[PDB]
Amino acid sequence: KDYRLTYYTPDYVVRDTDILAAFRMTPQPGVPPEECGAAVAAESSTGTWTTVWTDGLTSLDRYKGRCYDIEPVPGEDNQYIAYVAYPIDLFEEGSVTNMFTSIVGNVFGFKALRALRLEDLRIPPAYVKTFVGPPHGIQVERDKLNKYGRGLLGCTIKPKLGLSAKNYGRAVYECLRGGLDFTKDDENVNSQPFMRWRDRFLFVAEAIYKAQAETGEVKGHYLNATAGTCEEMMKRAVCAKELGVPIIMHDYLTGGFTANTSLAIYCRDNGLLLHIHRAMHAVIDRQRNHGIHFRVLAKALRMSGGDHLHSGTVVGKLEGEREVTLGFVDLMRDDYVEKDRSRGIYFTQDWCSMPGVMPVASGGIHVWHMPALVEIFGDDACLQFGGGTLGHPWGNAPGAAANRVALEACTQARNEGRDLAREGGDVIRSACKWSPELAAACEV
Amino acid sequence: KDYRLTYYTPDYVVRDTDILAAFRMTPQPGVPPEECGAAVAAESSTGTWTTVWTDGLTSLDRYKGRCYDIEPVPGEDNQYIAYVAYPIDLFEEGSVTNMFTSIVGNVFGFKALRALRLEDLRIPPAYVKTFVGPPHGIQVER
Amino acid sequence: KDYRLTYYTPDYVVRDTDILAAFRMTPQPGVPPEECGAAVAAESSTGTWTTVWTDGLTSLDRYKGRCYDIEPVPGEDNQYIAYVAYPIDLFEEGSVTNMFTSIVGNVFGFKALRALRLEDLRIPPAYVKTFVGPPHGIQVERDKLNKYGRGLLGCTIKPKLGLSAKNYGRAVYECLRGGLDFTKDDENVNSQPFMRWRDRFLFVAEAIYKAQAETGEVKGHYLNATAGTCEEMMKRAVCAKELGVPIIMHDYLTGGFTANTSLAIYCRDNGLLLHIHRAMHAVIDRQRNHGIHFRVLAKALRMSGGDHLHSGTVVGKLEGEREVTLGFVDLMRDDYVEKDRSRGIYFTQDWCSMPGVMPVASGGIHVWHMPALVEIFGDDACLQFGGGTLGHPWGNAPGAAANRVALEACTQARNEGRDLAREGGDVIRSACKWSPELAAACEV
Amino acid sequence: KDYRLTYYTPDYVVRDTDILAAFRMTPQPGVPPEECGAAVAAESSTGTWTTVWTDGLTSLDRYKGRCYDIEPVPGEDNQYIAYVAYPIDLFEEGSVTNMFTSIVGNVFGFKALRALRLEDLRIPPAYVKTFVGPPHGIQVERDKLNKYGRGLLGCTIKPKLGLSAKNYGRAVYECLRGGLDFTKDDENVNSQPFMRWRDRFLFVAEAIYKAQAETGEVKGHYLNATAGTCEEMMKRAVCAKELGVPIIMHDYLTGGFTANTSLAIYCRDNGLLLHIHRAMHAVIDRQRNHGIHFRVLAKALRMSGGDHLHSGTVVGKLEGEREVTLGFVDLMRDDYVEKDRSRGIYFTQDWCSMPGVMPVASGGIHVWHMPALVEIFGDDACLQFGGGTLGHPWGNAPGAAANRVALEACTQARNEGRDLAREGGDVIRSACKWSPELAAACEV
Amino acid sequence: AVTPSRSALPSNWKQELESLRS
Amino acid sequence: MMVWTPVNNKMFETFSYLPPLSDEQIAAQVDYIVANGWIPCLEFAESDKAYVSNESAIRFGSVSCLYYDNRYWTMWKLPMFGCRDPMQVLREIVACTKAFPDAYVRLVAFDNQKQVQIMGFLVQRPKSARDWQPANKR
Amino acid sequence: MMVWTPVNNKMFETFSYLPPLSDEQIAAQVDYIVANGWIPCLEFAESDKAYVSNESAIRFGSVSCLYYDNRYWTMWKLPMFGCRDPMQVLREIVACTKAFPDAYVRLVAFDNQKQVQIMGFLVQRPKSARDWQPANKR
Repeated sequence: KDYRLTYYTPDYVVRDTDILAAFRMTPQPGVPPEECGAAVAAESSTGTWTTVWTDGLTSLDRYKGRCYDIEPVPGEDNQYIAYVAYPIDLFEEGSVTNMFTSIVGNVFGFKALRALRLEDLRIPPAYVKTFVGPPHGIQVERDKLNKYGRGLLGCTIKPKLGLSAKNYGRAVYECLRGGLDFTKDDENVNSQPFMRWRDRFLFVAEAIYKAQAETGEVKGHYLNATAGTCEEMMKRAVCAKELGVPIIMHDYLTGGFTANTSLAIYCRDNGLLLHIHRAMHAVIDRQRNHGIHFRVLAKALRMSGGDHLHSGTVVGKLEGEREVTLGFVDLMRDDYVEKDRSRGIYFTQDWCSMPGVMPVASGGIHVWHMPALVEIFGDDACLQFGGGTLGHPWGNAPGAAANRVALEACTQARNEGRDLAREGGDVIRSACKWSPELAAACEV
Repeated sequence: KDYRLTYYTPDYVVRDTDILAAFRMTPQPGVPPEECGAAVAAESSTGTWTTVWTDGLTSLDRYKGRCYDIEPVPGEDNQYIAYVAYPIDLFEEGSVTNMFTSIVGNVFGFKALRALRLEDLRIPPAYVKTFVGPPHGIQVER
Repeated sequence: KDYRLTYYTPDYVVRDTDILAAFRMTPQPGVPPEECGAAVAAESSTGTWTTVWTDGLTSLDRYKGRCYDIEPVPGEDNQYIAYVAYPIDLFEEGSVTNMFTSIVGNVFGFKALRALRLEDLRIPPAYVKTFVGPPHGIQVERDKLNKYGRGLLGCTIKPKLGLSAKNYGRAVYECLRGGLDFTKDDENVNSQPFMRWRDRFLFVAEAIYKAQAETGEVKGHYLNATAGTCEEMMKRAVCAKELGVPIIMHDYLTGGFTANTSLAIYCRDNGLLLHIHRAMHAVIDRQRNHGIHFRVLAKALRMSGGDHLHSGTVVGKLEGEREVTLGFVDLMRDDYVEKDRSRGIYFTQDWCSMPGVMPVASGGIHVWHMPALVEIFGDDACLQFGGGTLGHPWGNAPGAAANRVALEACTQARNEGRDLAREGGDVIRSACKWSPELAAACEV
Repeated sequence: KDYRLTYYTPDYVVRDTDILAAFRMTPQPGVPPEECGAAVAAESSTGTWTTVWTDGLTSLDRYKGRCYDIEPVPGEDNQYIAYVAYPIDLFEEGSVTNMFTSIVGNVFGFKALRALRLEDLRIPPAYVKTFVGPPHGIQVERDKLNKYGRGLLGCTIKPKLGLSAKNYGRAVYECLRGGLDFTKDDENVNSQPFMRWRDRFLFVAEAIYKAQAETGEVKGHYLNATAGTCEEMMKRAVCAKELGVPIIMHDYLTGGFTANTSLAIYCRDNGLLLHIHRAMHAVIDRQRNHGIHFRVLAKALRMSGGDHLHSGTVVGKLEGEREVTLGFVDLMRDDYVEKDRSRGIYFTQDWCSMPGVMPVASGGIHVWHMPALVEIFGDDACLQFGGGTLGHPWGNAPGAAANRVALEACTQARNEGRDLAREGGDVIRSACKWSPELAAACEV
Repeated sequence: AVTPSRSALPSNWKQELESLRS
Repeated sequence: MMVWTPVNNKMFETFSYLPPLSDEQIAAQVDYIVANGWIPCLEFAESDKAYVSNESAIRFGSVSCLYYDNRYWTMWKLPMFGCRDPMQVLREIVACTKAFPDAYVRLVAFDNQKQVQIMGFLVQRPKSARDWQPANKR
Repeated sequence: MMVWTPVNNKMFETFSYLPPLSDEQIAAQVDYIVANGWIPCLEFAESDKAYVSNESAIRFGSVSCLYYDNRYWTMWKLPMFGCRDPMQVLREIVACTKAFPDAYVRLVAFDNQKQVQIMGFLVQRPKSARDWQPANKR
């Protein structure tokens, strides 16, 4: 337990099958960095002592994570990146639950540390292939939805008239009919006295099929399957299956990885798409000195399984916070991601043909952010509009139609070689001339 | 969304069936405590903006958590305890998952806050009785 | 056991989680009221003796109901209202069966009482939330049926030509096609040699869909699921599910609360509406001095679960008996009911968002009661016509059409601000001028 | 509907397959008895009117109950016995629920009646044979329990130290070890926060097997299976099966006939004995002028199925109330019961080899009632002691032993030809000489 | 439910409706 | 003795068994909506979308119970929040029927207290619809 | 305040909410296809096969989830391997519409690196189609 010469092994060669971790580490004053990195490597069975006590195990001889590198953090005075290798034999095949238990189960309480943040993980090809992963992934999703060459468009339903299931479905119909690909259960809407789940499912299925008959395009609504129990959760997933509807939704951090993986496997087995909402992520991922950075939680989700993932907004963020967001968006979507520190990517990640996950971006209040979103995300993203469609003065359907026109004109202009950073206002104003719905949204 | 007068209601009487929350709250400098307590009560659908944008909902008229009390933390200079009441109708009976989604789902990212800690919850008897709870408990176990 | 000082505790403060009971109590002559109230609170294990014998129990120290108030009944000389508080720990969560066993299981035989009637119960929010309750409730039902701003109209099928399943279905078709929302299995029609249930279900499903194709409105028939056994009952509920028909029916007092709650949960899980018939209620609820008042049995039903409940007629009743009926109609339908003695409501009842139940009223022989029914019940009720539709000289479909015209004209006149107590005859005669079906019903 | 001449058919010849009913009837003043008997036969679809309105049905043509005899009650001035015949085609085979629905579903509310009590039913052999009936019946029960030539003994468990499952089981074990055949869950003990059912079942199974190992006799405890739902009820019955324990319990009037019959069939299929508790019977059966006499409810139970039935006490009752009790005890137990008005038996009942049910009698506070109980009930009964065993000064096991000694000495004395009405005090005092436990119970 | 108090429509309401329909 | 006709005799729920409501009859219903604090809204559908149908059930398993297509109609503009005068609804009725002459038009009302649709009755039938009978439906 | 019409207002995915792309607009999209190394291909459908439908689901048990008929259209000739000049696509568009005047025509593009369809937008609506609105769809 934290001997520093057992666990800090700076000449260790990293194996291909090892799981690597990068911990941003804040030692207690007077505790040297090599002792802290070794302690995180060791996960000592004494977390309040901060010293070796019972030493010599068969859990600590060949099944030991080793701290193979400690680097200073530039501009910081008491922070270090400690790199820990874990042998693949430590981990239960296909269990995100067990990988977090092994890596983050205990060390965040260790008294020798003042603060500890888990920045990144290298998931080796040998571990990646044990996971079922996302039920469909971005490509299959586009083929099943028949939707190519633009972002997908969503909006959250917040009805003006009631939270009843019937009014909920009316609003779903009005948004979808106007041009949106998806609408979205709010993450807390599971099954309440004001709106029981099975009533919600039935009225949403009528709305989806009505807007689909009307538009001739495939339509969905993310039906929240998050439940108190695995059996209630599967009761909801089964209902969606039987309605023949395209997509369901789960809050993977509050339901849990064990339930999320069960659900993702049900969705693979029955062809449902799985939208993933990231409620409580800021409890864990917000503070720079402590917790688990979202890119790790996104990587976990890609392994546990989800076809879409709430990935934040880039509205109101500086260029450096935007570099970070684009880093984890690449980890979500791509097959191979190279080490890139300025994007916060600490490890080369090879997904080994595991399907990518579609990021879901909060678009802003209005449609003038459309050029920036298309330029930053590219086409493989859902843009969610929280009140673009509904702050529109003519109502949900023209608001949906205004978002769709703006997305499509920005897409057209991007393909024509125009610079959306410079000319995006000129693209929108030019589409306002022929679209009365977009012209009324820009009057706002 | 964070009007401060809709959501901060310091003369609200706490109902017996309400779920109460005590948030230790660290506002961004210059943001008054009543605006932050109200924002945590509201769980605004904009977490980057920290301002009202789309206001008037049936998710925000009777299904709203209300900040009914803000107290200073002794010895601290920028920390407050905000007390939030949530109506029991917000919550799925018997679902811990759904109670954390409703209470801690979004507000910890709100930009008007620098830091936010959830200290305590009052779970009312009307919500407690919807749960199966521990399989045996201490007595049965002994 | 009936010490009078242990159990009659008139300075007890009622807790919020307590279940309260109001017993109308008729003591044997010479037995003081405080001793009877205490005996009802105690449920002594000797019902013949009326005296303490074995005293000191852990079933009788903290799990004891306490008589906290005894009041005289005005105009009566030997009758009292005894108020009993029961701690919520006494009761199995979600089990109407167990609440009646705990409250009424033994006390009605106690020899110190000559007569005992249970008038009212206060069901606390902490107990209310343990119940699944009604599968849909009034609101959801109106959304699912697409029917707003008037009462629903039913009729019982009594065929003129046979009780065979095919003739039963012909009559269902003729009534529904003319304008009724629902028709109704008679409460004794379960599955007989003259008409086996599955044949009845199939022919009724053809009738419902025929009248629905013809009218373009949603139609139902209350298909009686009441059976000898839970397995047979669920066989019938499953058949209705598979026919895709909207509504089934149960006789909750003769089937039992255990079966009714099982059925109500099946109906919530499979989106069926549940009509509840109250056969044998008058065995229990009729005599003023003994039994269990219907408002308690209605409150029980709302907890056990039913979307509609037979609630009597108000034809032929005095204003005071009409005050009582409207009291329990509010307990059936509303979220919050205030204490109101003149309406027979002894306790403030907070349903804590448990969905309301639609009362089903017997309309009279004729259509001239329509203004009174609309004024008394308002829109949230089914009006059942026992021979309005079929005593009509032109047959079932014009009879249905005459009832629907009369309901709609009374609804129109009510919304226009007319006084249906005064002007209801003038509303009907004015609709007779343009409706030949209504004009022929009023010739009768 | 109540023509008086269609439905009152004094000339009618009762059929072998008819179900007969005897209603004690209290007409409203000025309403002739023949009109009331006919109205009860008719079960008119207007209960408020008391007059024919819609007349001519195929439900009123061949499936009509007929009133074939109206007889006045001697000593009463406004009460009559109306005899109604119902054709067997009216009834669902094997469904007590449906039998109750057809006979008592509606007529107790009829306005032409002031009061109505259902005294007796003649269940024909053709209807009797459609029922599964009691899982074992008295004879099968005695063979399975290996217990012959005396009453059985049981006690309800009321612990002095707690209502926890473990203390509940300690008291059971203690009661069973001293000599009792059975102990008894209280009728309200289903599954509460103070004692969850499965914990109760496990500790009672340890107690039963401990006392069985100790005594060498077969032992049971009536494990209450009464639940909110059929699924929960069957979860409990299945648990008892898997523990291999002999007997479970149901509260058939509060659970319901639909659940009771389901349970009785489970018990027949898995060899469990079924004890039946009659909680709420006095809501229905107590008032002479209104409700349903217990003998009908006992007959219903024998059809629905139960191996034991709570049958009251005969302590504190006059000879005439005892004659009634012995009447229904014969309907519970015997194969063929003859018409006997002074015992309240209005019809000859042929059970057609349906197994009898064992009555369960409340024994008194003490052991001096033992000679009367043995003389009145004979051997085929369980005598329940409510505090004989536990009001005993030396505790549960010597109290059980004192009850068993007294029962066995009274049985011995009865077989010897002694008159227990005269000599029963002399029998008990003579057994006190050699039994210290019985001598200490007598000291009380 | 409140008592529906009537609202006399504007004098040209019949006329206003007729012009609009055309 | 007359026969209620099964041919071309479709109904559209509340008030469809009355003669078509005149402008004064619509105005009086709107007064009932306004006095109660309710929110009027208009909805419309083409004849093929106007009445209940089962065509989406082809995609289902055994879950069609109380599912029906065409309960939802299409909203005309927005719920008239703060509507106090009935002449706005009457103007909007004319505007909807002018834009959609082949459409049925229904007037609905929402009660924001109970958060639920609380009225719905028809204000316009299209002349070109043969699905319904002009109150000589016998 | 205008109402988005539900009548005859069918959409055909990407770019269908824009005015119909002119020949210069199609040529500029083809330039985007060519520069990326993508393979253009044309597809066409008669109006009754143009938009998503559920009719095959009659044959199914409970597996209709994300199944829909008419996602596949019919290929016009072959994917234009080695297409570098946009005038070939414009010629093929004219040839397809000449052979099939009652057909919708869509231009798709395949990325042989990611081995997947990567674009699809409509280049021609048939005049005889009443299913769609000529951008006065309000």
